[PDB]
Amino acid sequence: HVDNNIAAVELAKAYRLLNHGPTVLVSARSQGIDNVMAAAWCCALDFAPPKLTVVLDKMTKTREFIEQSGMFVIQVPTVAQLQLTHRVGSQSLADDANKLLNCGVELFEMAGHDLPFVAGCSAWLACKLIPEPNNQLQYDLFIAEVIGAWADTQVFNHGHWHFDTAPADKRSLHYIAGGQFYAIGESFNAD
Amino acid sequence: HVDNNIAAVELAKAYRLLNHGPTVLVSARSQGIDNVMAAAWCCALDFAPPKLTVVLDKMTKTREFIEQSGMFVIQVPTVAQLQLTHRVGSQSLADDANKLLNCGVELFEMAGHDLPFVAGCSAWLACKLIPEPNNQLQYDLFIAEVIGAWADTQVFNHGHWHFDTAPADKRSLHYIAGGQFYAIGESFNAD
Ligand SMILES: Cc1cc2nc3c(=O)[nH]c(=O)nc-3n(C[C@H](O)[C@H](O)[C@H](O)COP(=O)(O)O)c2cc1C
Ligand SMILES: Cc1cc2nc3c(=O)[nH]c(=O)nc-3n(C[C@H](O)[C@H](O)[C@H](O)COP(=O)(O)O)c2cc1C
Repeated sequence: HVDNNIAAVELAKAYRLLNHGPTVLVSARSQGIDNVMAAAWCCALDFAPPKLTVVLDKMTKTREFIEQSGMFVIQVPTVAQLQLTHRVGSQSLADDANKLLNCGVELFEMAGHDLPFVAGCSAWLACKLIPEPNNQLQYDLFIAEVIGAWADTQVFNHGHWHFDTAPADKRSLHYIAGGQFYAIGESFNAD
Repeated sequence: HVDNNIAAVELAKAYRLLNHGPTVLVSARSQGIDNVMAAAWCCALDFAPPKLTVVLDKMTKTREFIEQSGMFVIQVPTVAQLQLTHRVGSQSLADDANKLLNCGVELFEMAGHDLPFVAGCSAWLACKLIPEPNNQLQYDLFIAEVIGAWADTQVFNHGHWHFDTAPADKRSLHYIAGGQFYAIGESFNAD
């Protein structure tokens, strides 16, 4: 089928892209080299202007890139990207310069940012690091302002997710352990 | 049916209780008064010893209790607790001393802690605040060590979730906005 239709997400609603707690892909660029890893420990931090947290282990090449550039992208992978997600979270760029081609990661650029975005995801958030030395050293905890947000309109539009009507393979992934994840499920509305 | 069977969760696996990013209930006690609120912005922070983050707005009575006592419980509500979850997140104890009875919250105590635990949840994590003045003031961001963890063995046992085999109403809730949540869904295993 046709290319996914990407639309901007009003910045004040960007937090909704992560509210259900999906496992994400973290991408970054440093000195012209791109990288992508998996992160379960990424959480919204504020609404307006949007902010988020992400925990990045000291062993990761992606953390190094973020420390050097101060910018990254958080993006929401799909069930179709199950293998990609696990692979980028099981291999380090430090061990193979061809990580991205090995993991099946296709990158693109968007909105004049000097950043890599992962093709096939449901949503993307461009992030500017707010440096916090103590948090980063003591807790591996990084805070960023979300400066731009976009999503595939078949699965997120007008400020809401539509997993129930979108193709099943666009559901978000929610990691537990090993190679095991849960896809997001059924919609419920409180009275 | 029978009472849920509660077992301790090995502390080194406690992070798995939150890995899929559920919306949680935050409970706390101060000067003998208990409170419960809803928090979507709660995320694992470390594995061993376990730690977590939670974002608590300055307007919340629960935040006050946490600041005063330095202790709280993070617990994972179920689809059966859809109304309870939305209600405790839509009403403040500051406005009605009877919040808990209004919201249908049944509390219990566990493992000699001076803490309130919410009956009917799938999992509970006892937390000790690690005070971080700047994070708490600037970002409403609270860090805690997880000192104890337990779960309903029908839905989490031997370090793994079993949503696929447990009753559907024990699935976790993943908030988006308004009264709308998604339940956790189908299990997937990477190759
Ligand atoms: C599903 C999944 C979730 C993960 N979550 C995190 C996380 O939240 N933080 C982190 O530092 N590493 C996490 N990891 C591990 C990194 O993705 C992994 O170490 C990766 O190989 C780092 O790649 P890099 O060194 O090329 O940056 C996760 C891995 C997987 C498979
Ligand atoms: C589903 C849901 C998720 C929520 N997430 C958060 C959160 O992460 N942090 C926060 O401070 N408030 C959050 N809220 C709002 C609080 O739960 C709400 O302000 C509550 O009434 C506070 O109660 P209290 O003042 O009695 O402590 C959420 C509400 C709902 C319904």
